[PDB]
Amino acid sequence: AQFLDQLLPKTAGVSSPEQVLIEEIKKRHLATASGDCFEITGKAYNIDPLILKAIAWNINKNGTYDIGIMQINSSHLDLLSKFNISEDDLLNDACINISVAGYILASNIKSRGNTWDAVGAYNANAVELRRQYAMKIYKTYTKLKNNEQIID
Repeated sequence: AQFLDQLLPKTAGVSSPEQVLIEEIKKRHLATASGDCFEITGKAYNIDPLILKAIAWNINKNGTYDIGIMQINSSHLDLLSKFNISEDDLLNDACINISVAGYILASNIKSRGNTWDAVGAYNANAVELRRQYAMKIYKTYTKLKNNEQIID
């Protein structure tokens, strides 16, 4: 179909993003207390870890801003406070940041389908900016996948 309607590679999502986030944050608080995050998150939310990496390796127009390694949009902070995830946690713990990004993408997949449109929505006028963003991620993704196939 159109790009935004084609399927994300090796990515199914989960039926309940919220339930997974709760479990993931628990596991990461314990691991910090017990004294690769892209892989852990990709497996927990059934997202290809290279899509997460592609997002990592790439103030907004509407006045929101981006936070930490996965550039979590500030519009999520209010929802995240209900999970006891603060802005400071997103800034000082890359693994929590990535688990949250997984949650957001997974929500997008539940909402839009497991298509490039779900990745476009991660950033977000709207339709075209989603497309440009998804295309950026798609390009980095293919490079990361290509490289990975060679060295495996």
